[PDB]
Amino acid sequence: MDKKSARIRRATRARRKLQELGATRLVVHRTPRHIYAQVIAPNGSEVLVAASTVEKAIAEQLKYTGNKDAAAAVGKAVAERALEKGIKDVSFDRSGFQYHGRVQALADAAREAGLQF
Amino acid sequence: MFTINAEVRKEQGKGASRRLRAANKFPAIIYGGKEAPLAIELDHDKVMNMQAKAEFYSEVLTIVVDGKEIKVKAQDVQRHPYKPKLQHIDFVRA
Amino acid sequence: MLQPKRTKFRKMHKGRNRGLAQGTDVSFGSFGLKAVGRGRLTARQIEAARRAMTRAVKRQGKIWIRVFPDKPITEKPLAVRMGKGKGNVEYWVALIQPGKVLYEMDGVPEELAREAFKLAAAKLPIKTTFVTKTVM
Amino acid sequence: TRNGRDSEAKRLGVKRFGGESVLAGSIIVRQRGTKFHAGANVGCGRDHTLFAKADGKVKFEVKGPKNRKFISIEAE
Amino acid sequence: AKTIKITQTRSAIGRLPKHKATLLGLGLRRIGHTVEREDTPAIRGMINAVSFMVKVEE
RNA sequence: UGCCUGGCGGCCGUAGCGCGGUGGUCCCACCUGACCCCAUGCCGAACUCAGAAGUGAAACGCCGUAGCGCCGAUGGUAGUGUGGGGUCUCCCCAUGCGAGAGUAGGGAACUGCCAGGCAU
RNA sequence: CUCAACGGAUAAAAGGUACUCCGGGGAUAACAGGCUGAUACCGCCCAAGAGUUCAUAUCGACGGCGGUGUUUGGCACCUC
RNA sequence: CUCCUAAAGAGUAACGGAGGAGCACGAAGGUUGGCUAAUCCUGGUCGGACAUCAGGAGGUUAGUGCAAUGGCAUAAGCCA
RNA sequence: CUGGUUCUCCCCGAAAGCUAUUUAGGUAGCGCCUCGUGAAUUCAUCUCCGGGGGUAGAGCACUGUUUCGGCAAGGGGGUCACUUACCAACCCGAUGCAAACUGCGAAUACCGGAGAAUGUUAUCACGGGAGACACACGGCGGGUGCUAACGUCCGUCGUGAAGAGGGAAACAACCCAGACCGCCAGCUAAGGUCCCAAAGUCAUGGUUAAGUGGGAAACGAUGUGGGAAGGCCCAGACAGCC
Ligand SMILES: [Mg+2]
Ligand SMILES: [Mg+2]
Ligand SMILES: [Mg+2]
Ligand SMILES: [Mg+2]
Ligand SMILES: [Mg+2]
Ligand SMILES: [Mg+2]
Ligand SMILES: [Mg+2]
Ligand SMILES: [Mg+2]
Ligand SMILES: [Mg+2]
Ligand SMILES: [Mg+2]
Ligand SMILES: [Mg+2]
Ligand SMILES: [Mg+2]
Ligand SMILES: [Mg+2]
Ligand SMILES: [Mg+2]
Ligand SMILES: [Mg+2]
Ligand SMILES: [Mg+2]
Ligand SMILES: [Mg+2]
Ligand SMILES: [Mg+2]
Ligand SMILES: [Mg+2]
Ligand SMILES: [Mg+2]
Ligand SMILES: [Mg+2]
Ligand SMILES: [Mg+2]
Ligand SMILES: [Mg+2]
Ligand SMILES: [Mg+2]
Ligand SMILES: [Mg+2]
Ligand SMILES: [Mg+2]
Repeated sequence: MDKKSARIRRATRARRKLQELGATRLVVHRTPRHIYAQVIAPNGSEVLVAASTVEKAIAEQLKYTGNKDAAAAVGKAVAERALEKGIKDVSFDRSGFQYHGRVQALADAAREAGLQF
Repeated sequence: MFTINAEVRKEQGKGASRRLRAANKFPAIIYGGKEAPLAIELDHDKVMNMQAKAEFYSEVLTIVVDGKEIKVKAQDVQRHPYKPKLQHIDFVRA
Repeated sequence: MLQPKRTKFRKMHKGRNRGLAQGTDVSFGSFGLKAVGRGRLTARQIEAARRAMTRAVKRQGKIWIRVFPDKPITEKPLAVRMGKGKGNVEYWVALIQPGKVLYEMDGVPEELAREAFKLAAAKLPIKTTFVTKTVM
Repeated sequence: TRNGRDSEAKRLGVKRFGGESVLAGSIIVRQRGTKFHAGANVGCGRDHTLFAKADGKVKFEVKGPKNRKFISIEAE
Repeated sequence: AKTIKITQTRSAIGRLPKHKATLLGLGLRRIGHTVEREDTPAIRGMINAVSFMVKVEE
């Protein structure tokens, strides 16, 4: 029983609900070394904005690329990248991860940066 | 060596096939290879005598249709449910 | 007398007996008794025809019974009016369609198998015929 | 022992077939389980009655990895 | 355009309800009645439905 | 532009399973540590955090392979609407529709968005 | 409110009649007819076996196919 | 009330074929978070065909307060 | 509840179902009839398009059931831990069966949309007046019964009911066909054409010898017609005779 397939099972219900609501969701993927963030169109097939720690434009200004304060950088970056693009209200898709620690630090940072969710 | 004379069918379907069997004939089909399948008619009692021999289902038979020989092998046979008759034969190109 | 050891239900609808049969060729032995008629085969008729064939070949070779009486038949007793529920199960039958192979035999010469099948056919209510195993 | 009992028929089944134009709130299908599943603009009642949440034409589709039948409203 | 003539050859007594409706759709009123109709696949479909009791004259 | 990886989809087995091979710069996975955030109806297994010594064993991805699954004609057969007929518990004829199973065969998915790496 | 006779005649109700009576019904029974033929009766088919030997002189199991309308019935079509 | 009869929309009778109900629950309801069976095999104190433990197979053959049917993995099943 | 209900013509024209009922031969609402008024291209048929099926059929992965083979746990009876009249799970291969089985799945029917043609609005709504709620047979699909009944109970269509005429000898329900009236005209349908009795003692090619036709099964048989093969045979077959 891989931890991944058990995690997609945890994320399926919320994603179906967001798909039914027709909302533009902020997807978050978390690895032991990196953290990722995507804003998907309501149709679920277009990536509007994206930000992560594998981008050197953000990675160079971090001590370690996979700790809690690194997630706050991606949260701040993905929000201001989306605000100027025109998206203001989204829905946070924790995607099977517990809303705690790094993904929580990513969320409130994006919430602090002016993304309404 | 078995050689069979056949004619190409003009029309298919339940109504046509039953008229054949009333006229002492029965339909058949030739498929296999890259060519298109070929629907043919066969004289029943003449073919019925040949299939009574065990080598009919093992050797390679030749069917002359429009004066053209085709080497095939008997693939499947549809017999009458309770009469000593044939209803259909599948021929696969050798 | 053949009979299901147990059933999901005790009584069944009368139904109909249309169509042709499945299992129209000798599959186990070399000779078979194929039914050309339509009707029912009670469990007693099946047993009677089996004994006639079993004794005909003096208990030699192998005999298969390709049918099985799985349909229960109910009857109302005498001096009973219509209604008051379905009758009680009295015997079991197997529905037979034309072409059904009833018995198969192996291990005996053909001339002996014909006489064995002829003796058994006299016990059955449907017209039958002799068939032999063929190369499919 | 004795039979002779039955219950009243419940009039289940599809009420609006594919392509039919419906108003918001129209019942599409009554069912015991979710033989049909709610798609877009279609709600699922407490008895799994599928009703239109918007006007438009009803649409039957089979989707998902389990090949389940969905009913949606093409809003028009 | 291309018209055809249809004649009713048998009676409508005892026919199916939709067969009587097809004769009424063609305008045939009695045995031997002949009408003129436009040769259309919709008309051809009506004739085919009651072909056992009508005769078409093309 | 090509190769490769990750994320989100379309599609829902021609897409699955097995068998064989193969991949670690990056990515991913395992991994290291755990006082603390947090966690175990016991357990840092899981969840979570802090990390980067090691390893591609597992897992995952990729490549091959017809062992199985899966897909699948043509023809025939069963059934059947309408009309007619018979020896009428069942059939037949005209006409329209026409399976299921099986056979030949197919088949080791396809594809969109974004991102990163690498070659270019 | 087991008003459960569950759209619930009253808050409150069991029987006998061969001493019977009225209005009706062949819408519905008993006799007889009819239809039917499970049953009954009669015949036939197969032939295990009995008959010292020998199936078929005489019987005939296990089963099968009919006839009659003839018993017990089924139905309720005629006559209340 | 559930299934069949019921003739692939609905409905559809018989003293037709089978079963149930006249409740239960302040959690067995709401929500958030998590979780995934049956059976069997192997190994293992008492310990046995069957207890708890570990692993593999298996893939819902389990489960659902109760009949049947339709559902149920995003679980409608299990835990906080 | 039974009986009876008195002049004429014209138009339309049922029902014997559902639901409820101390209700079942009564009655009520609805369905069906009539009259009036109003209203939409409203309705019907066909073609095309969009649908949902789970029936017929089929199938056997599932639920059950069933036969054979293989592999074999195990149950066996046998010896006292050996080999042993027998039964045998699971699995594998092969073969069937199912109203209450489905990994399949029609024809039809039904719902919706569009389009012509045709139909005296044939459709819906409201209002006045009803009748009817004992149905019958025939076809098809079934339950029940004995795939018994001119039986019984549903579905659906037709006819009778409430429909005359022609045919089936006679024969409500079958076949043909829907009678406004008159004609000493014609053409046809089912069914018929030797006589009763209107029309072919018609034509061509066959079959039957049983008055079969003009009532019936298992089964029996050198009846006879047609067809396709086969064995044997002038190295003399088959029958007869030595
Ligand atoms: Mg046909
Ligand atoms: Mg870890
Ligand atoms: Mg197919
Ligand atoms: Mg009452
Ligand atoms: Mg009542
Ligand atoms: Mg009352
Ligand atoms: Mg009196
Ligand atoms: Mg009477
Ligand atoms: Mg009497
Ligand atoms: Mg009388
Ligand atoms: Mg009397
Ligand atoms: Mg239905
Ligand atoms: Mg009138
Ligand atoms: Mg009125
Ligand atoms: Mg069937
Ligand atoms: Mg099965
Ligand atoms: Mg009444
Ligand atoms: Mg009545
Ligand atoms: Mg009736
Ligand atoms: Mg009657
Ligand atoms: Mg007369
Ligand atoms: Mg008139
Ligand atoms: Mg004339
Ligand atoms: Mg004359
Ligand atoms: Mg002459
Ligand atoms: Mg005679």
